[PDB]
Amino acid sequence: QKDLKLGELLLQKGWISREALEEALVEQEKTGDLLGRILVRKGLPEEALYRALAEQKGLEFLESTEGIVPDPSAALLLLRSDALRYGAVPIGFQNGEVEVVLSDPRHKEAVAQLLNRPARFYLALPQAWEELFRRAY
Amino acid sequence: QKDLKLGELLLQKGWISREALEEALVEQEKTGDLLGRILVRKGLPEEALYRALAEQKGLEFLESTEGIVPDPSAALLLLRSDALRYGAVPIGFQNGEVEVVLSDPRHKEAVAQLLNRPARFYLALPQAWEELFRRAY
Amino acid sequence: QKDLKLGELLLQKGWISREALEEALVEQEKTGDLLGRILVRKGLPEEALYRALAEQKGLEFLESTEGIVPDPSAALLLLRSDALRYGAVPIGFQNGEVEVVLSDPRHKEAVAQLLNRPARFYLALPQAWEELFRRAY
Amino acid sequence: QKDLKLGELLLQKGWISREALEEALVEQEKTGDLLGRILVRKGLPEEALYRALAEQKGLEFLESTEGIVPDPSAALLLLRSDALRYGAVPIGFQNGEVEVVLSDPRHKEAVAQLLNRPARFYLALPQAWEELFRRAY
Amino acid sequence: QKDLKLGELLLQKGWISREALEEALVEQEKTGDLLGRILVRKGLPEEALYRALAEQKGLEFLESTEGIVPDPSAALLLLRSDALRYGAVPIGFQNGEVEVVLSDPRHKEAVAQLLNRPARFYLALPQAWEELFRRAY
Amino acid sequence: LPRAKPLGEILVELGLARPEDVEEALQKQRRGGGRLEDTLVQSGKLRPEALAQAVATQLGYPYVDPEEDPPDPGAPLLLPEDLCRRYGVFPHRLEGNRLVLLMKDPRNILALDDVRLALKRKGLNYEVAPAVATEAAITKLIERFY
Amino acid sequence: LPRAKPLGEILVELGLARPEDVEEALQKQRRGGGRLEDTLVQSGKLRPEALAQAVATQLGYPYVDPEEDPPDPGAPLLLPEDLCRRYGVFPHRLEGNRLVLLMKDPRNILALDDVRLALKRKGLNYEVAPAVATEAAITKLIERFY
Amino acid sequence: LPRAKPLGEILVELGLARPEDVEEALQKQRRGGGRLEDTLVQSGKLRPEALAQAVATQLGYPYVDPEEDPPDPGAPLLLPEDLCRRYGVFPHRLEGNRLVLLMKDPRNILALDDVRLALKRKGLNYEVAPAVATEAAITKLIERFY
Amino acid sequence: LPRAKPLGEILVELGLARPEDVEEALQKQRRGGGRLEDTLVQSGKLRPEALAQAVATQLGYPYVDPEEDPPDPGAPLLLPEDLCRRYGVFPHRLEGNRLVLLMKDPRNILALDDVRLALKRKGLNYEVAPAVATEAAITKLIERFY
Repeated sequence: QKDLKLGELLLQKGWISREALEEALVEQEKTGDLLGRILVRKGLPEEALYRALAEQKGLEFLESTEGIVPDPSAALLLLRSDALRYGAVPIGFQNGEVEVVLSDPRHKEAVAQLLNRPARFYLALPQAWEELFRRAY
Repeated sequence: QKDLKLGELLLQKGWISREALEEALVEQEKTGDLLGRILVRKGLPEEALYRALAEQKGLEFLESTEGIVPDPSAALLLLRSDALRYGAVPIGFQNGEVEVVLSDPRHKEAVAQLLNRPARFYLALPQAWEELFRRAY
Repeated sequence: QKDLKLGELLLQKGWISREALEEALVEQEKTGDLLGRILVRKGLPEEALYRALAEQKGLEFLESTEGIVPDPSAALLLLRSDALRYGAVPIGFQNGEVEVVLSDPRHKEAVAQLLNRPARFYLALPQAWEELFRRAY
Repeated sequence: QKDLKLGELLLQKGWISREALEEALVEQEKTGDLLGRILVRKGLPEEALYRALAEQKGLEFLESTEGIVPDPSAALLLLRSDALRYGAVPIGFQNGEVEVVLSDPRHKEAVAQLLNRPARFYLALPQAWEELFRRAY
Repeated sequence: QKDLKLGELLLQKGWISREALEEALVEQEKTGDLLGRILVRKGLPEEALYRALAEQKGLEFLESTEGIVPDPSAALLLLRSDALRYGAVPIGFQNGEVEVVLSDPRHKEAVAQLLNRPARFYLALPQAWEELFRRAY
Repeated sequence: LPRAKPLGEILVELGLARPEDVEEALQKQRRGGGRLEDTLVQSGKLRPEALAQAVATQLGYPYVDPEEDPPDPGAPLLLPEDLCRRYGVFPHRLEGNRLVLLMKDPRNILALDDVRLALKRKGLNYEVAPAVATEAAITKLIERFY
Repeated sequence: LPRAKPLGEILVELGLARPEDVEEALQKQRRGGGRLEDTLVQSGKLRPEALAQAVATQLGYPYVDPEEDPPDPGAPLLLPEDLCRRYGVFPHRLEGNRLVLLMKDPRNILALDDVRLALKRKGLNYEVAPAVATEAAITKLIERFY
Repeated sequence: LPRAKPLGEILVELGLARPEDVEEALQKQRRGGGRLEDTLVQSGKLRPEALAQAVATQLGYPYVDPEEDPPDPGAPLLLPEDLCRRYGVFPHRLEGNRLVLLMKDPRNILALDDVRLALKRKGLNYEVAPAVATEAAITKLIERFY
Repeated sequence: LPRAKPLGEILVELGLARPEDVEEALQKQRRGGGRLEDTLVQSGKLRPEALAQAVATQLGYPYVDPEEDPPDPGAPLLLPEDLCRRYGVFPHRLEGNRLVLLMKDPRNILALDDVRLALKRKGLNYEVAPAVATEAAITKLIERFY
């Protein structure tokens, strides 16, 4: 449950409206869905989403999946539909950590999925992750 | 209970009217409440007091609560309606030690609170906290 | 399960014939033995596999039976026939040390063998494994 | 436990007839006795053995008792017959190791002497041990 | 029990007759009294003893009780008879430093008496050391 | 750093300078002689940290925080403090010919040529990856490691 | 930088000293070579903190307590120990180029300039962001972080 | 020496390169005066795959990934970084007088000669116990230790 | 020194050589510039192990194996690494003004007199007791203990 507030930094950066923050936040807190993830589509542009998320969480922004190729084994720590809900895909293993290609770091319902490993967190536009979710499982 | 002469340091550092101290000290000596929270409003600004309270415990006084971001997760269970009255919140984890920011470290029962992580204690003003907490959660 | 596709590199590098890859790869999914090991002698000079392992897996690049010394203290840990299919001879022994030298650390059917104690992987040929087992097993 | 090939220095350094090694090696291999004491008298001079064991086990060859002076810390409690039959005395200290002079470091009943403390083992001839018998106690 | 052997250094520096050594060792086992204390009387000329002993333990080769004054509190710790077979009445009595001036730090059975706390050793002539009892108990 | 999205595109995405601000500031350079990214800080439209947001956004790079991303110990020799101050950079992970840059100065032409030549002078072939770094924090990474 | 109202009578308005005390001390420093901030202390007229506080009011640089005001360690490396002791100053938060300089009296322009230059030779172009403190606390802070 | 089976044509014979690439490499000979060997890789004409197998084929070498193979930390000092990176080489485990030198092309005799001399003037007795690997990965490995 | 018997000739007495090997190697050193102690094996006649055991024997001293015999650290610091390397020697037991010097060639007076001078600078007025070892073993001893 930690970042420099999902939604809030996006608001501070001029990426979202407060109202978008709150709609997206309510579903995050209420349904377990996600504020960053929901904010895009509710008024937030995507690179802008990711730019704040990168600063909110400490994420390394990524490219499409012709670059970001999933891990034959780690990818199954979060399946396509879990990855979609989560806003993430698990890739790799180094010094105990799995990389997480986020769309949104707060997954209230089950951020624990994927994080069956210690992890490093990454970030990018949903086009990339959408294909990656399908590639993952 | 005890510290490195709260009241003498307050007078020396230009923090209190001597009046604040003698009333507040006697009140501690006669009631058991503590000099720190007793001194403010007796001829002592909260800023002036908390700088002294921290100094005299080996703890540190923090910047305006406008900049002091509450721990994003702990705050979910220490919401505006809770946090405003205490005047306190633990913050992050400075690698090995959380900044437990209190409203008065002379109270050992205060340093006990919010102590869910290895810690050092820090201190910030309840009036300032009310504005932050009102804003934040 | 995962690596830089152990044994396919060999085709790219001219290390194996196309036919070696196609047969060994069918056998890989069909039998559980992995392409890396399966390819040897399918059109794959064994050394070339070690060039590929040294590259695709990163195992310490060691030598043939005229290089690597047999030692039953460890060789007796794994059956010669399965070990030859696995691709390794465990060699040497100190209370705190065993070396395991392996041609296919992808082997979905049995990759986890031998390195279950103060040991790590090194890289060398089946030529050596069979002779080193016969010389010490 | 590793060594630098007991028996090989004896031949390679011109210390033995190959016969000493082969007969002795076979007895180690077939009777279970240890190659060190087995080798001497098989075509191997006692001096020759100890110089090979010294190098092979990372140990040191000892000269007569003008050199191998017993250590009274134990030698005055030690029976003269222990100095003789194990061919051994625990001596002084270095780093944390205490020296064990031995009739044969491969002969673990003798290396056992001393080992309340870490040790480097040292080596000598039957006459060194009979002279040590005569002088130690 | 470590030393350069009283009786042997004594013979080496012309300090004793050989017979002093041999008989004193017998009395040293049969009565259990220190060899050295016994040697003086069996054929050792006083100083001759102490100089050998000081070599044996690496001790300061000292002057008399004019300067080396005993401790009567410490003296009464031991039966003077225990102290006499021991070979010294103690000087001082620190937890990690009893000052002792023994007539024979080599003699393994009487040397084991008195030191309820370990001693730091120094050594002079028997005239001094017997005077040490006259001056304390 | 390489050249890509033409600053106004991303300053707008980023909420750093609106299409209107990037035009006004650019008009300043009719005598100033600089680039959009320069004029924006000269004109007070952008903070240098805003330019940092732009240099990575331009290329699709990460928020390499100066206080979080490891300053690969050989990297400061590759891209010297002098270089670093000129372009608002700090070298990080080295990759053979390649270099990750903690960075401020967006697109430009000079930043490419000069960071590149200032790098070849000492080591590698630039082949760089600017990443967003707040300038105050960039300065600390530079000072702490060269 | 700092510029200032007279310490002289700000102390009077603050209820710290009489105009007689501040002028007397002002005439002392006129010949002594020290500052009014020192002569009020030396003469027993005012406590260093009283003057420090007054200086905050005098200049617009709030009273700050050095023991806790964050002495960002980089700042001590940026502004040397002797340079600190020399003026009764201590460097704190760094921002871009900006330096919070906690001073016994931030009116000490010599310090500000010598510091400006010293900091620049070590890393920053300055822009003091001054504050004032009891010199003893600053001194202790200098002892604490160098 | 070394002799055996010339790298240029074998890069091609392996099915990993064209005779046209040996010739363009040879064009570097015509435009520089080096050998085939050298130019096959230095001018970038024959495929790295061709070189991975061919260099290995010409004289008899292993091929290994430097990022993982035990890059003996003392060995990097055996060949100072510029005398290491310029030739695409990296010192791995030492074997007494011998060095496991990992190189982009252990048959590139010009680059190899500069390195060999460095591995005797700065290094061991050379007595190489060599291996082949791409220059990029080798360079990353070199940078990690110097 | 001591003057010594010829190495090859002591090898003859030991059954390790023919006088033919001694004189032929001797004629080689007369032109080669090395010593008989080197040419018995450099001329391809006598085993280097034989030579190693035999030189101290040639002087009346023992064979001491460098991988066994304790290189008492005072001794390699007594006689510096460069100086040891220079003669193919390695220091061992110390006593009074004494030093056991384990040499590939105990006859080598360059060591013993340059060693003398080194020992004297340290505080020992020399009294070296040459002992002989396999050159490779002392090479390793030299590599391992300064």
